[PDB]
Amino acid sequence: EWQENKSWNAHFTEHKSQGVVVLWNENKQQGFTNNLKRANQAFLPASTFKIPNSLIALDLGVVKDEHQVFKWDGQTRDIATWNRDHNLITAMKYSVVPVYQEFARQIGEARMSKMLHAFDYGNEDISGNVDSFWLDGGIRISATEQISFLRKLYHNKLHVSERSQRIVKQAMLTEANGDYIIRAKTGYSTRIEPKIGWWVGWVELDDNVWFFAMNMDMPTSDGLGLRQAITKEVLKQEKIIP
Ligand SMILES: O=C(O)c1cccc(-c2ccc(O)cc2)c1
Repeated sequence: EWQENKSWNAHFTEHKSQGVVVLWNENKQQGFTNNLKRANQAFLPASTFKIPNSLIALDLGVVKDEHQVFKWDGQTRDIATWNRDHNLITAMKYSVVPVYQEFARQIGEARMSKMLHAFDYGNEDISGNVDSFWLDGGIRISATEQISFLRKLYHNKLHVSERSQRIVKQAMLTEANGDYIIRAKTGYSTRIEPKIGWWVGWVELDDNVWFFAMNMDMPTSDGLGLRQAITKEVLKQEKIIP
C-alpha cells in the first residue's frame, strides 16, 4: 500500500535541503515516499492551483479554449514572461499569475468554493481574496491529496466535462520524448511561511503511469530547479526513467 524508503532523503540531504517526494504506481496501486509524515503535510498549493483553476474556468466558459488570447494588462511586472499576451498553454507554461487572478474573479467566490468541494480538493477552504487564496489564503493541500486529485483528472473522473479535463492535460504537457511523457505543474509559495516549492503531475510510460507529488523548503529562488532535478533523480533511481 504505502512504503517508506528513507534512502531517498539523500537526494534532499546532498543539497542541504528538506522535502518529500511521493510516487504512486497506478498499475500496482502502491505508493512510495521518503517521508510519510511530510507526504501528508498540507501546504499552500500556490501555482499548482492552476490545474483546478484552469479546469473550473473552462467548464464555466470563462476560458473558451486553449487558443483564446488574454491580453497583457499593461502593468509591467517583475517577471518579463508575464508582460505579454497569453493563452491557456503559455499561461500555464510561465505560471502567469495575473491571468489566473482574472480567471478567479470571473469564476467568482461562490462557484470556486463548490467546484473545489466537488473536486475533493485539499481542505476545500478558499478563505481570503478570491484572486489570491491559493497564494496567501486558507487553502491547503498535501502531496498525497495532490496525487489523488491528479488520478481523477487522468481518468477524466472530476465533475467537469471530459473536454475541460483533456484541455488542461494538454496544457500540463511539460516534456515528451521516446521514453516518457510528463504532464505536471510547478509551484512556488512565498507569501506565507514556510517557503516551499511544488512539482506535481505524472509520468506516462508505454504500459504504466507513475503519479508524483513533491515539495521542498525554498528559502531562495536559487533552488527552484531542484524541484524537477530531485524528482527526476528519484525516478532514475527507481528505474522509472533512464
Ligand atoms: O514555477 C515555475 O516554473 C516558475 C515559472 C516562472 C516564474 C517563477 C518564479 C516566480 C516568482 C519568483 O520569485 C521566482 C520564480 C516560477
